[PDB]
Amino acid sequence: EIQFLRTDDEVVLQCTATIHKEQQKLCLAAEGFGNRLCFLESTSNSKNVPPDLSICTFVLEQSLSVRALQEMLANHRTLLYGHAILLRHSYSGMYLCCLSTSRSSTDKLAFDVGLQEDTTGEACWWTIHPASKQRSEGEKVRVGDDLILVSVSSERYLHLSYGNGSLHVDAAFQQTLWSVAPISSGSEAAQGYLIGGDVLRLLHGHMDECLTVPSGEHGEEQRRTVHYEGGAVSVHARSLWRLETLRVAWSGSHIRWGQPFRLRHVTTGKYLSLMEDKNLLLMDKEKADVKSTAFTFRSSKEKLDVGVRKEVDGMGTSEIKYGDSVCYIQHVDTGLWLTYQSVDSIQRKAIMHHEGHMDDGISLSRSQHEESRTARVIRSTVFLFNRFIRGLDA
Amino acid sequence: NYHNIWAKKKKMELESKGGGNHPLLVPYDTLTAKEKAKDREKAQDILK
Amino acid sequence: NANVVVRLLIRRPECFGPALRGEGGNGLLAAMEEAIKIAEDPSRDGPSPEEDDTIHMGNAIMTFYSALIDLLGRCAPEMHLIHAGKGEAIRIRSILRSLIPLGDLVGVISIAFQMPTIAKDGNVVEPDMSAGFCPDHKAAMVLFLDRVYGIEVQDFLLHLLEVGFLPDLRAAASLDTAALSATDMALALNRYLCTAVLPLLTRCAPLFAGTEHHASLIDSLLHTVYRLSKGCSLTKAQRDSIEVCLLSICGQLRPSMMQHLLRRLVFDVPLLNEHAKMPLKLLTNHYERCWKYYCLPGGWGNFGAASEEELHLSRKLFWGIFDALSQKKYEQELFKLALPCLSAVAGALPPDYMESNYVSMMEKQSSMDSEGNF
Repeated sequence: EIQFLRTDDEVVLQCTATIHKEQQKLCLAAEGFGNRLCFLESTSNSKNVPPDLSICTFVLEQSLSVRALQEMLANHRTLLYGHAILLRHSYSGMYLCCLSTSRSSTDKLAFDVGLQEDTTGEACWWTIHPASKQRSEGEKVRVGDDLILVSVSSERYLHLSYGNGSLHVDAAFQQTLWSVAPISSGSEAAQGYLIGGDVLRLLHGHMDECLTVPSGEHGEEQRRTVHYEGGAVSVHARSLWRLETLRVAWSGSHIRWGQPFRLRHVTTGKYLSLMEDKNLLLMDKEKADVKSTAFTFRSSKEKLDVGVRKEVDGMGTSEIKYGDSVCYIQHVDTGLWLTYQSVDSIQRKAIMHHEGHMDDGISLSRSQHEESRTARVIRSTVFLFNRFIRGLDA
Repeated sequence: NYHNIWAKKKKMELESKGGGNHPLLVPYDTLTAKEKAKDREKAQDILK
Repeated sequence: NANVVVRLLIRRPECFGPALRGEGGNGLLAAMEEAIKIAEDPSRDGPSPEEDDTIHMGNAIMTFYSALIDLLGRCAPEMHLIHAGKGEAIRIRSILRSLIPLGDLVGVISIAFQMPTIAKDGNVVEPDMSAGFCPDHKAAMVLFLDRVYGIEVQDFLLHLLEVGFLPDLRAAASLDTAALSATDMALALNRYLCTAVLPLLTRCAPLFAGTEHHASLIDSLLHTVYRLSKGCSLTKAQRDSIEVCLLSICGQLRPSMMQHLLRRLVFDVPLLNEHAKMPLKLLTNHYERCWKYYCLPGGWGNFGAASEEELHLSRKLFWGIFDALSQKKYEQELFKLALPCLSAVAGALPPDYMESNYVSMMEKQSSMDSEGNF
């Protein structure tokens, strides 16, 4: 049965761009701290560059009719065309709105689109309209349907601008077709079970030490190595990894055994990978390919590969459980098993071996949302302040 | 008085042409501060 | 029907013309300047292989944009709804403000016309109305400004008066000569003024209170308005509008400011013609509102006291009015209107007033001049 979009569902807004005669798929993105203005994240070349959906996911808090919304300003519901939706940015907790200010991208009438803290006012609310005549007012909004979004405050469509040199998103009188992709559903999620997009710590077979990078010796080249360390690093931020699936739609679903995924270090922003010389090395987003950066959780060291497995469009089933399930990381393409180098805090190097060791089981602990937000803020602040220092030095 | 000498000479010039009107021919009181700037400042510097 | 029209026009922005489509448009002011340049250029204005056959394209563009601005300003919501806070009306006004910048509206009003001139032969050389820029075009700029943006702040009021309004008043007052008065352009400019500009200045009268800094501008306004009021081609309604605007602004103005206008009133009133009726009312209102200024040695603390020059002026005004009225034939309206004026001047002037021992000699020559006082 066709899935409908209800409230409290985590989704991403997708738009298509025919730049130089190729179809490029873009997602609406916004970084909470720092610049409040929204931008666009490319999700077409996911094979070449991983997409950052953590700043593209939005959640549908409230869906209200126009008159009910007007009365509310004056004084798990299913979405229908013609309602006004409140989109909250999942990472920041702030809401999509029209800033009422223009960056002057050659369109005088256009207004900027960004994030706002408070729900009060008509700027945060957006009304959804049918894409074509196959949908009518009041009809349920399907997951695979295209949506036309109009700001209540300005009556300006959420518009994709081509004329400007770099593709932007803004509120303009020209209309743009936006497609909603279901990332995850809050209610159907199972507590204590691994889902896509989680920030987690890879606790090793001793349950006392986790996979970490070297500390902040001010060397971004020494930060690239990956090793096993224990102690307070289990509660520091440099032990945080985000599990991003290779799928855009239903990327927040339950992770099955054998599912390919990418591991990213939150503080450094770099993806775990397997170089051709059998060593694990953090490496940049721009060159982070699926060939090297794809890993799977597998129940046992036994060599029977999962083979080919159905891509399911939904929550899926809860298989991996936090804190008790024993997982073995295996590279997708090489088939190597992740294991400790075992050479003599402990600082045991992590290597990529054919058979591994007996205690290569790695448990999973889900980091707190506050801790993950703090780590992301740390990364963003480090980037901005390093840019500032380099500019001042120049 | 200085705007008056200017106005008389401009009036003589315009009836010497035989036709036309100049926007500044209006009296000093009708003039604006921007227009009054030149004669006011030159009177200021002579007195100063 | 206004909200629907605004919504349709914003859904199809190409209805606003190339200058306001929003993608590369140069703005309303640049559109007007380009249209004036086109209208001056013979090639683009006409087909170039009488007037119906020769559609002046610059004038067509200017009329199009003026009509668009007029329609939008009329689609602007009512002030009572805005004050009640009707959210949809507030939203419509915000949309119109976003559509039309205020600076462009100020610049279009700042644009001046080309006055008709007397030729060497002596006949009037009148430029074609349909060829160039007409005051009715700015009459829409004024409606949009007073219905959407609204004149609510005193510095902007004065800035507009300085840049765009007062030059038109000066042009109209300079077109007051016998030959130039009958020109169609003078009639059009007087219509534009008395229909759009003067009523706006009557409606925004209270803001004129605190203008101590812009004394020159506020005096030029009064002088130009009075000069225009002393006109022939003005109709009854136009003259009434001028009267209302003048006696509304002078009521709010500070007493010391209108002293210069008093010096021309004292020379025009004793004639006791039909034109003096409005000066009679203006003098009555002024000397009734500011009676304590003259009689009390201290007066109001903020405005102060008289300079003894306006005291001599009021004395001579009173005496001239009294003698001319004594020697004038009985007219009912004139003698019912001049009695309050005489009684108010007599009350305002202190009974123990000391006539100036140092009488002013060698006054401004233009004051004694009667041929237009210029």
